[PDB]
Amino acid sequence: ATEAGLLGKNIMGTGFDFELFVHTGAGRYICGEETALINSLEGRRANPRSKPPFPATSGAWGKPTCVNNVETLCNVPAILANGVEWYQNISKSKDAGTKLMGFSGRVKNPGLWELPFGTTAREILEDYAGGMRDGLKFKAWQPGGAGT
Amino acid sequence: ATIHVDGKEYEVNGADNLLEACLSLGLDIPYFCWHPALGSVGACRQCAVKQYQNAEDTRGRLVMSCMTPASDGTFISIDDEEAKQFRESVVEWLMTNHPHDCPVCEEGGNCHLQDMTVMTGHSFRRYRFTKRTHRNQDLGPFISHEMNRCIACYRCVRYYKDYADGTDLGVYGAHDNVYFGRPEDGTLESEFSGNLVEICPTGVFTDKTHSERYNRKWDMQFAPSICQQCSIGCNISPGERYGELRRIENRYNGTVNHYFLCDRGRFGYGYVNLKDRPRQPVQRRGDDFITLNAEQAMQGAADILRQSKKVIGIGSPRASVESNFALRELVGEENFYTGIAHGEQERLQLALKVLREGGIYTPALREIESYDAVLVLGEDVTQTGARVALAVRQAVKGKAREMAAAQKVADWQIAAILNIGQRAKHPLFVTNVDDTRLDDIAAWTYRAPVEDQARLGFAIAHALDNSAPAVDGIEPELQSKIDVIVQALAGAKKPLIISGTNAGSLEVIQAAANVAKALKGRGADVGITMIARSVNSMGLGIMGGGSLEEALTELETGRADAVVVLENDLHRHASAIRVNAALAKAPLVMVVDHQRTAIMENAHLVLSAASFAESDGTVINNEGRAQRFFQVYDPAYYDSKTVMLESWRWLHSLHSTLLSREVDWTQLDHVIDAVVAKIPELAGIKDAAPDATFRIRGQKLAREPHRYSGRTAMRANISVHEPRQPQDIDTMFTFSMEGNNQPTAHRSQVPFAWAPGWNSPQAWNKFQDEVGGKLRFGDPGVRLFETSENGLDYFTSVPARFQPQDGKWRIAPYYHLFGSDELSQRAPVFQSRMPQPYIKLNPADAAKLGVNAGTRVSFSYDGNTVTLPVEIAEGLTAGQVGLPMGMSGIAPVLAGAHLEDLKEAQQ
Amino acid sequence: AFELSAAEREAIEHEMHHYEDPRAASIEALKIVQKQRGWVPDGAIHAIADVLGIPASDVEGVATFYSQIFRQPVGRHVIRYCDSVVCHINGYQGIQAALEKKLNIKPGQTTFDGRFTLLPTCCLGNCDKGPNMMIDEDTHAHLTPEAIPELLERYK
Ligand SMILES: Cc1cc2nc3c(=O)[nH]c(=O)nc-3n(C[C@H](O)[C@H](O)[C@H](O)COP(=O)(O)O)c2cc1C
Ligand code: SF4
Ligand code: SF4
Ligand code: SF4
Ligand code: FES
Ligand code: FES
Ligand SMILES: [Mg+2]
Ligand SMILES: [Mg+2]
Ligand SMILES: [Mg+2]
Ligand SMILES: [Mg+2]
Ligand SMILES: [Mg+2]
Ligand SMILES: [Mg+2]
Ligand SMILES: [Mg+2]
Ligand SMILES: [Mg+2]
Repeated sequence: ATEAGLLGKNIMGTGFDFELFVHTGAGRYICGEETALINSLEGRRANPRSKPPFPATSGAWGKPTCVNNVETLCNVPAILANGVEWYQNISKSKDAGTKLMGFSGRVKNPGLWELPFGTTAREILEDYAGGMRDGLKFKAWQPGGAGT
Repeated sequence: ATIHVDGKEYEVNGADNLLEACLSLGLDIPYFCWHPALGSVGACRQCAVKQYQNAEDTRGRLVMSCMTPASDGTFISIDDEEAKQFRESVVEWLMTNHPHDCPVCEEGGNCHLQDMTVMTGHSFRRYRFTKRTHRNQDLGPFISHEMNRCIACYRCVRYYKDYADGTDLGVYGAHDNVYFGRPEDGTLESEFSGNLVEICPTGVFTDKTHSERYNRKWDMQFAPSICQQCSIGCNISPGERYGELRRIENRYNGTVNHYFLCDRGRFGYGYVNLKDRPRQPVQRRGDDFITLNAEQAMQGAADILRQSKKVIGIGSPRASVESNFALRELVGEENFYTGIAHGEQERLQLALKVLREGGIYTPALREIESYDAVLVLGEDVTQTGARVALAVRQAVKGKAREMAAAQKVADWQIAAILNIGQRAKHPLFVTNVDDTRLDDIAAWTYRAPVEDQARLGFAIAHALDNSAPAVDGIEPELQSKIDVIVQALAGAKKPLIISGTNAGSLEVIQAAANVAKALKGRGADVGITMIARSVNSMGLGIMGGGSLEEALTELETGRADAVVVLENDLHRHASAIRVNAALAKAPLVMVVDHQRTAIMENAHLVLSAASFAESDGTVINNEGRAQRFFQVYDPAYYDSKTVMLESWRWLHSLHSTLLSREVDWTQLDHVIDAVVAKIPELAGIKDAAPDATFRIRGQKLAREPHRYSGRTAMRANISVHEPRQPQDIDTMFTFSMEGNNQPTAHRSQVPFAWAPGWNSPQAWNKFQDEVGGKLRFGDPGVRLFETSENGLDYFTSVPARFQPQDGKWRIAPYYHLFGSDELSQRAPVFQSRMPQPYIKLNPADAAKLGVNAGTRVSFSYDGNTVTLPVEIAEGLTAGQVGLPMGMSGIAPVLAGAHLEDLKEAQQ
Repeated sequence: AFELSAAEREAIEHEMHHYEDPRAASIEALKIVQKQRGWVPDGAIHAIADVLGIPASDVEGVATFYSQIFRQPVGRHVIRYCDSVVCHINGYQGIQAALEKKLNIKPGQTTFDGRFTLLPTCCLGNCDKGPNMMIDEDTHAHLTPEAIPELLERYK
C-alpha cells in the first residue's frame, strides 16, 4: 500500500500522511487492556492506567489516542464503501452489523464464522459447529473468551 | 467543598482527594500507597470507602478514597459494613505472604503495616498455604533490604524514581512475584536515598546505622534538633538510648524539609558516638594530663586568663548563636575573630548582604518547588546543600503540572500529570567546574572555571537589563547559549537564582546578584537563594568578627598571649603549618570542642563541650531562619563523672569566674536575652522557640514516648538505686515521659510523631492542620530578615577571562556529600561510603605530563607535599586541577588557590 | 563482558525513530538482542540502556516483566506448548507428558546440551485446532502424543 500510494505523505491527492507501523511485542496478556497497551507501546511495564483522563484526551505519549480492536477496524471499510443504512439493516437486532462467532472445544467442527449478531448460541453449536462429537454430552459453555 | 462522611457534614477543600480531606478532618482510613508528597495512585486498594449519591442511595459502590475528587455533592461512609470488610480482607491478602518476623524486624512499634493491620481489625489467619519468599540485595552501607516483607505498595519506587530521580531502583517481575530493588547488588547512588527507610511502610528498607545498635521506638528519647551537616536547617529528631545517639529521624516542617532529608544528615551522625570524644576538662601540666572538675577547670582557666596581656577568641561557623556570642562576651568584642579565612568570609558577608540589603525575596526550602526557571550559577547544590537540589528537581517538574491543570486534571493524580508531561520540564541552567548531578534534568550545563561562570552570569544580567556591566568579549558560540538562558528566564513568571559560597569566588556571587537584580527590574517576582558552607554559617556572618588571618597574626606576634578556640579545628580554614606555629608560641591555648581535633594536642586546657545532641542553642540556616535545637539526652546519666556542659555554659561561667571569682552556670534563656539585647540583628532568635516556663496546660513537653521501657533497670549495673531524672532548666522539655506530646497540643516544636493507632512516621498526619500542609499552629522558625525595599547596585566589576598560567594549576573545588563536612566525615559509617582521594586532571593536561589514569602525583601548595592518585576529567577546563574539598588533607580553603608545582610521584 | 554488536545496535537505532520517545524501542531492542543470542545477558541490559537513553533499571524491569524476553540461559528451539482452557479441554496434558518424557526434563529446564528448552505459554490463539505448541517460530497444531517424537526430530 505504501508503494501503491495508499500510504505515505500525500495519500491519493488529499493531504494526509498517516505512516503505519507494526509493533510485535513480548507475550503478556495484560497488554491487551486498552490503557495498558498504551503503556506497553510507550516501552514501559504494561500496567493499566486509571481513567479519567481517558486515552481519548491524553493517551499514547500525552497526545490523544483511540485504541480499537482488529475487527472493529475491519468493520469500517465496508460501512463507508456500501453505506451507513445498509450496515444499519443487516438484521433486525439492536446490535447492528456482522460479528465473527465460533464454537471452540470438543465440537464436531470447531472454527469461527460471520453471523448477523442475533444468532442463537444453539444455532452456532449444532448448525455450524456440528455439535458435540461422537459420544460427548454438553455440560456448559462460555460465551466469548475465558473471562466470561 | 461540603462532603458527608457517615451522616456528619464537613467542609473540605474540593480540590484534593477524599483520603487527604478525611485525614485532614481527623478521620481514620487505612492506606498504604498514598503519600502526601507523591500524589495518589490506586494501587494497593486499601483506602476503600463506600460512596453513595442522592443522599438516599442505599446501595452505594466501593471506591478508593485517594482517587475520588471529593467534590461538593459527595456522600460517603467510612464505616459501612461492606467497606469495613473489604478493607479488612485487603490486609488479609497482604498478610497471606508475610514473614513471621515482627520480633526480628527492624521496625516494630514503628511499622505502618502493623498499624493498619490492627486498625482494620484483622487478627485471625485463614490462609493455610505456603508464602512466597525473596532473596535480598546489598544496597549499600546505609540501608538494608528484606524483600520478604514487601507488600508491593510502590511507594519506594514512586518516590525514588519519579520524585528523587534515582535511576537505579525499580520494579521487576510481575504476578505476585514482583520485586523492588536494584538491578544488581551495589550501593544506591541517590543522595536522598535515606528517605526510603520511612517512605516504605514495611521493614523492607531499614537503615543499617541504626540496625547495628538497635532499640525499639518506644525506648527512644527524642528532642527537636536541627541537622548540623549542611547550611540548610533541615529539622530532624535524633533518638537516644543507653547514652548514645541511635538514629536521626525526620521531623516535619512544612516550610523547610517537609518529609525528606539528605543522606549526609540522616546517616552522618556517627561522630557523637566516638569513643575518643572529650568527656572531662583536662589540663596539660607540661607533658602529663590531669582531669579537672567543672569548678576546678573554671577557676584554673580564669586564674591563667586574668594574668594575660590580651585574650582573643576564635569562634567557629558550626557552633550556635550563643556559643559564639558567649565567647564574644568573654574576650571582648574587639578580640573576637570569626574562625574562617578572609576570603571564606568576604563572600559570606557578600551573600548575607545580597540576602538582606538586596530587595529580592529569598525563598524557603519548600517555596523552591514553586519557581518556573532556575539558574544555579556557581554552586554544586547537590553536594553542598542537597535538599535544595531535591527542591529544584521538584521545581523543574512544574511544567507537567501546568499542562495537567490546563486539561482539568487534579493535582493529586500524579500518573496522569506525569503522562501528560512526557519529559517536558521547566528550564534549568546549572553551572559548575565539571559535571554535576543535576545534568540529567538541566537544559544546559556550563563547565568552566569560576571566573568564566561569573562572566557568563554578568553577560546574562547585561542581556536582561542593558544597564548591567557588559562582559566585552564573549565569543559568538557562547552568546547563542547566553541568549537561550535569557529568553528562558525573562519569559518565566517566577525565576530562581541559586548561587553560593562553596564556589570559592566573589565574582560568581555578585554575578548572581546582578542577574537577580536585572530580573527584578524587569518585573518578575524573582527569588534568590545562597548556599553557605556550614550550619550556622549565616549566624556567624550576621554576628561578624575580624578573620582567622588577623587572629593568627595577633597570635604569632607577641600581642596576644592567650586564645580560646571554640568548636574549631583551624586546619580547614588556614594552613596547618601557620596554625601550629601560632598555637605553639601561645602561653595559653584553650580548646572548647566536642571532638578530638589536632589542635587540642598542644592545648593547655581542653574544655569538654557538648555536641548538638546534648546542647541547646539556635543556628541560623541559609535563608536567615533562626531555628532552635534542643538537648536530646543528659550526658552525665550512665556516667556520673562526665562534665560535658554546653559551650555557651562553659564560656559564660568562665567570664563570670573572670570578674566575679565565683562560677555561674547560667540558663539558656539568659544567654538568648543577652544576645537579643547586644546584637540587634539577631533580635529574632528570641521568638524562634518558647523559653522555659512555657507549659501546655501546666505540663511541659516530653522527650520520651509514654511507654518508655526499662526505667528501674537500665542503670542498675552502675548502681541499683536509680537516680533522679535529669533536670532541664534550659528549655521547655523534660527528660522523662511526664510531659505532654499530643497532636492537638498548642505548640510547634514536636519531638516525635506518635498518635494512638499510628505508631509510624504516618503519625505526622495528626500533627498538621491539613495533611501535607504546615504543622498545626505554625512551623518552628523565625526569619531574621525580610526583603528590603531597595536593592544593591549593579556590581560593575567583570572578571577577566581565565587564561591558564604555565607551571601553576588553579584548583577547582569538587565537593562530595560524604566526606566534605568537617564532622560527618568522622562517622565510621562514611569511611566506607566516601571516595578515595584523587586529583582530577584534564586529558590535554594529563597527557602533557607523563601521568596517565592511575599514577600517583606529588604537588606542593605550602610546606606540605601531598601525593594523590590521578583521575581523568574530560569536562574540567585545561589549566585546572580538581581536588576533593573538605576531604582530609585538603582544606576547603584550597578553593581558587593555585598549587605551584605538580609532577609525577617520583617513586 | 558484554558489548553490543554492530548489526543489533544499528537495528536498535533504526527502531528508535519509529516512535516519538526513544524509550518506546525498549521491547524491540530486547527482542533484537535475544534474537541474536537466544537470551538477554546481564550486560545487554546496560548496553541497551546506554543505547536508548533510559536507565538500566527501566530496561531490567521491562525485560523481567514480559515472559518472552528471556533473562536466563535458554537452549535452542525453546518449545512452548499451550495450557489454557481450550487446550486443557483438547488434552494438552498428554502432550506435555509425552514432551517431558522424551526430553527428560521438567517445564522450565534445558535438556542437557543446550537444545529443547521446555516452557508453557498462555494461549497460542489457535484454539479450535487441537492442543498447540510453538517450537521456535513454527506453530504446530493438532498435536498428538504419538507425533511428538517425529516432530522433535526435525529441529536437531
Ligand atoms: C484484561 C483485559 C484484556 C484485554 N485483552 C484484549 C485483547 O486481547 N484484544 C482486544 O481486542 N481487546 C482486549 N481487551 C479490551 C480492550 O481493553 C479494549 O476495550 C479493546 O481492545 C478495544 O476497544 P473496542 O472493543 O471498543 O474496539 C482487554 C481488556 C482487558 C480488561
Ligand atoms: S514489616 Fe511490620 S508487619 Fe512486617 S514483620 Fe516487620 S514489623 Fe511486622
Ligand atoms: S519495598 Fe517497601 S515501599 Fe517498595 S513496594 Fe515494597 S513495601 Fe512498598
Ligand atoms: S540538606 Fe543539609 S541540613 Fe538538610 S539533611 Fe542534608 S546535610 Fe542536613
Ligand atoms: S492508598 Fe488509595 S489505593 Fe492505596
Ligand atoms: S488454549 Fe491453547 S490454543 Fe488457545
Ligand atoms: Mg478513546
Ligand atoms: Mg491539594
Ligand atoms: Mg539472601
Ligand atoms: Mg545478601
Ligand atoms: Mg533483579
Ligand atoms: Mg521502612
Ligand atoms: Mg553569655
Ligand atoms: Mg541544656
